[PDB]
Amino acid sequence: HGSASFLKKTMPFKTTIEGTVNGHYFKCTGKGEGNPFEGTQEMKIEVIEGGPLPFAFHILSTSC
Amino acid sequence: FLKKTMPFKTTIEGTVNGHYFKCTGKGEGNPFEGTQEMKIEVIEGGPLPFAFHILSTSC
Amino acid sequence: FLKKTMPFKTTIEGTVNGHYFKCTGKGEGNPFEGTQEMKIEVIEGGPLPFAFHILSTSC
Amino acid sequence: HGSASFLKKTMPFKTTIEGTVNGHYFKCTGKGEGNPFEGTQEMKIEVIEGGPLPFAFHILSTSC
Amino acid sequence: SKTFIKYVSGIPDYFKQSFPEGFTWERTTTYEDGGFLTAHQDTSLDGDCLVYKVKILGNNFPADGPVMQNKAGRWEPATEIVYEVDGVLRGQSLMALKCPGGRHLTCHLHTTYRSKKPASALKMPGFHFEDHRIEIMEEVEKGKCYKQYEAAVGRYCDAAPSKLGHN
Amino acid sequence: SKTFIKYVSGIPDYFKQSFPEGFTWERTTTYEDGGFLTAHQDTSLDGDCLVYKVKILGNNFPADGPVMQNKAGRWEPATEIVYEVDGVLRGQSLMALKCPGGRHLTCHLHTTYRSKKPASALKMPGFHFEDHRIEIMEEVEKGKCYKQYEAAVGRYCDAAPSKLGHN
Amino acid sequence: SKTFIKYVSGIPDYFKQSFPEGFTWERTTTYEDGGFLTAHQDTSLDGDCLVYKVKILGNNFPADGPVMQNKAGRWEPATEIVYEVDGVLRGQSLMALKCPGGRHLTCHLHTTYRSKKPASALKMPGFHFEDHRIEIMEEVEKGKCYKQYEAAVGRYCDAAPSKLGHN
Amino acid sequence: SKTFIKYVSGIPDYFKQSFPEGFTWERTTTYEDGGFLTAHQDTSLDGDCLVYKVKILGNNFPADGPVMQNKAGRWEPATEIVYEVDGVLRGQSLMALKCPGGRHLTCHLHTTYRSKKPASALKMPGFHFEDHRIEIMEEVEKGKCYKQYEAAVGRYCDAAPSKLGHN
Repeated sequence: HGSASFLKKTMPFKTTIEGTVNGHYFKCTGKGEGNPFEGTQEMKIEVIEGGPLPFAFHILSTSC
Repeated sequence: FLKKTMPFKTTIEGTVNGHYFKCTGKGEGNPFEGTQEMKIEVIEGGPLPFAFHILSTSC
Repeated sequence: FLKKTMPFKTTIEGTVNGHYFKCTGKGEGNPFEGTQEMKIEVIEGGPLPFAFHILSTSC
Repeated sequence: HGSASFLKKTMPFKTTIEGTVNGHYFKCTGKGEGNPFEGTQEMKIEVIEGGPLPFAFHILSTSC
Repeated sequence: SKTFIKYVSGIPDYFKQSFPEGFTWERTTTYEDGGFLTAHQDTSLDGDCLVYKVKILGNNFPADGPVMQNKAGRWEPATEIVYEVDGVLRGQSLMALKCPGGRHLTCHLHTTYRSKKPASALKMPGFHFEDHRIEIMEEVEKGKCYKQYEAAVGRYCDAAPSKLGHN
Repeated sequence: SKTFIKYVSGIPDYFKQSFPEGFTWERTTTYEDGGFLTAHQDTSLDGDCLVYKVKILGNNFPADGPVMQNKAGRWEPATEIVYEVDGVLRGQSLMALKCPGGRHLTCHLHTTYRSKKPASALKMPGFHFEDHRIEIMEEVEKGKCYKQYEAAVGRYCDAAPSKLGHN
Repeated sequence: SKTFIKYVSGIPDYFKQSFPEGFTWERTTTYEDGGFLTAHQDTSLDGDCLVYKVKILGNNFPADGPVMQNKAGRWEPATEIVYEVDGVLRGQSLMALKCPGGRHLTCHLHTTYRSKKPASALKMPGFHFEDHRIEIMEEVEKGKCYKQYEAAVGRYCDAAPSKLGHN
Repeated sequence: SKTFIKYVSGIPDYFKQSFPEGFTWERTTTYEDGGFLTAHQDTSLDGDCLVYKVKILGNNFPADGPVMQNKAGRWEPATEIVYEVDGVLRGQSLMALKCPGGRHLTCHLHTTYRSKKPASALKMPGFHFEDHRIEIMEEVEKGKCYKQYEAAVGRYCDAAPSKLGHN
């Protein structure tokens, strides 16, 4: 690719999540952006069904 | 609400090792004798690429 | 070599969570009826700082 | 301690190991030396009963 | 399909007690060769007919294993231990899939059963065993149609009695 | 103490067959709260008396748990699955220690039984169940002297029969 | 969200090599207190935008534990081992939730990553580590809105080098 | 042999702080193919020389697996998470044996480290990583004589830093 000047600096992403935890159904959407080669990213996740979540969001962190 | 012979029906949706599938099923049993039998049909993702046995406890 | 009533004896040496202990035991049972009873004595490291129950399957 | 000049550079060690793996009894002795603050060490382990070992030594590596 | 169990020895029936509301169950099965099979199930009663809705996620099954090779034999009968926790019922069992070469591929089921009735409306069973014998009666069409039978019994350990009055 | 089992239904007795040579067993028990209890045992016959030599390593039991607090109740009966692997016998079971507060502290036993006779001298049992009921009959001296009873039975799943002729 | 990793030391990037077709992943996370969290995910590229479709089944979380009590804290950084098996990549890691007060609740992730390209079109990475730093930067609402950051690096064990030229 | 660790970033050294009294450790390693290896170790200081006393019980290793076939290869470097619980230190790691041909056999280490000093005399380290590079540098004889090197570093996750000042 010659140099970093020819790589995409940032890439956006979108998410849909549907699940059931301990019998509780929920659905989320999310939107974010990251830097593919610097290995950094951030997103916003919104619970659209089943909120407020009756369990710690942390169990979803590696999935979102 | 329970009788000595009772029918049941099932819908199953799953992904196993990346393979999506859907099933329907129909059966009948004797709730008090503890016996039952059902027919399960794979309606999407057939023929299943894995042993049906892993779904036995979920029908 | 097996009789309808048979005695047994045990020696146990162990460490649990850093705690060393030794036991001896003597019992008797009926091998064909599948029943037995024994007395276990802690000879070193007593009184045990943990529930005896974790040793039950090892006597 | 002021400076590294006042730390012990190397420390020796000795080991005795006794065990049973899949019904096989064995006993080992060992001797080594390491550098406590550089975090490096090496040892020689000798099987004195139950040799040659009928299983991979590797299962003993974190114990020796 | 837990409504179909013969309970002996006066053991209360958590599943039959849950009607007309029904119940759910949730389970992860851990296989000894690295596979996992997770399921969530809803059981309802629609007039005269029981209705099951099942969601399944299975993963990490080895490509060379009996499951992904579709070279499994049959399940041995299984014995689940069932007991109250957190005002619902827990179950666990060890199951064994007989496979070619005299192999048994074992797995560990971890289950929670959740009545849709409140716990205060239920007579909860004490610790007990639930035996389940599952048999594939026919593979009607390869990978597409199966017939499966189950017989199940809720019981205490009758074979080896207590000397202290315990179930 | 596997010589003391009542086998029903014609199931061969791996343990009684092993005499006069005897047998060994080895086990790791995994507890659900992080403890492990590993043991190796030798069983021999010295004239008229069975002799057991046991080595135990237990670790990682939580300081606040029923085991290290010595606040355990009693074992429920347990059902082991037992089957041939590698020309010896494997066993696995789930056991449940009843504890204060309506708790069950469960664990998973992983066992290998090794006859001192060669496999070619033995009639190996097919897959079956071994029920064990263990009862502390008395704690004679706190932390120092116990009396323990066990009843055990080797059997098939009699409660739920096969439609295909299987044990 | 495995497209966003900085790979050092020349380690091939399985995820970036998978486009435009994309990849899937699948995971079961086993918590030390009995919870299971299972997921399947599809990753696609829609023009310039990555699209993730996630299915989740979680079960057996204790009512009294940090998860169901919504009293977690924050994840420690995590180090995954990633290596080829069956022509796909496996990963495993130990993660730890630092709960209010300082106690850690640990769990074990078991993952398979599956390119939508055939393995013959891919340069597979050797065994290596993937560090992941996850920070839940704001809980905007409830219960209901969260902002999460991650930094990830694929690397070898540079802190404790080989004396023999191994990675 | 935990006395030989290079701690960076100001992380307290639980092992060196424990002398002259010493420390013990205890571990069960669970292999993915069913093996268990359990150990207890005592570490003392005799004048200028460290003295280790180790007890081992291993079981359930499959007859056909890399361990009983003595067809391992070499360990990958390993990263342990180390953190305080119950006023002692816990550790866990995932290790991987790279077997001839390139397949990895994995295992999970569960450790407790116990100073012979009371926790009140010790500065406890926070959650951190301990990398261990183990190289079996020569198999001198059989079966019978081995030379093993290790390099170890205690560190934080520096490759993927926090945006908030966390270690």
